[PDB]
Amino acid sequence: IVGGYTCGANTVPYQVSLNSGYHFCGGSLINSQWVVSAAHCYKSGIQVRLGEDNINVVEGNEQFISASKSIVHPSYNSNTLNNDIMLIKLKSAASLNSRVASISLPTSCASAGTQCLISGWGNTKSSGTSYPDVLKCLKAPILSDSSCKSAYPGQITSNMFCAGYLEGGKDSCQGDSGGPVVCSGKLQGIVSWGSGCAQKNKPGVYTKVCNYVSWIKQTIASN
Ligand SMILES: NC(=[NH2+])c1ccsc1
Ligand SMILES: [Ca+2]
Repeated sequence: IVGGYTCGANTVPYQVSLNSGYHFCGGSLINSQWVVSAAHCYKSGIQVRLGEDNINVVEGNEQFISASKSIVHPSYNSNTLNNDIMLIKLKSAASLNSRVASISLPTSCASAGTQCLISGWGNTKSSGTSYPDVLKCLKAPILSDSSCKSAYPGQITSNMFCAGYLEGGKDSCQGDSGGPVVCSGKLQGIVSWGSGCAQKNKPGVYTKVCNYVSWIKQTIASN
């Protein structure tokens, strides 16, 4: 997260870290058995880390649970990042508490201008590299589809939306992928891609979760 702030320990209790020897992506807990992330975060051997604040220090509220299965969206296109969503099942159910909590799925899509909370452990610099140990947060509005498509001509599908600031300076970034965009208490986005980070006229691009609710519900009910 570039241009954000330190969230505070466990203030984003649905935020998970995906670990394969190291943190590599975020995700969102949607019930005690299932996490939503980005398809481009897929790999085998994922451990889900819940209740994290400092990802380099055991602080006492963590749960570390191996994935038993991953399901990449059937229409995921790795070239274009269309349908950049996957589901991860936990080998054992998480123990839900105030610091490890699920986030509700949308009952409809969110409007342009709605303010959202974006979070993760990704790079905090727009030029150069600095990774935080603690979770970072950014408040950012959903942008109009025209401003999104103008920024990324030929690259935006109806399964993507933009959020952030056209002036630059505030954005998600590498290492935040797969993590949440929460608006009005619902998981409306997944950190997906962008051009650099926090660059002018290049806002972040997010998977449009509201298009996937039926797929999510049916997939988790059958797996
Ligand atoms: N600029 C962004 N929002 C971004 C997200 C993942 S990699 C870059
Ligand atoms: Ca920790």
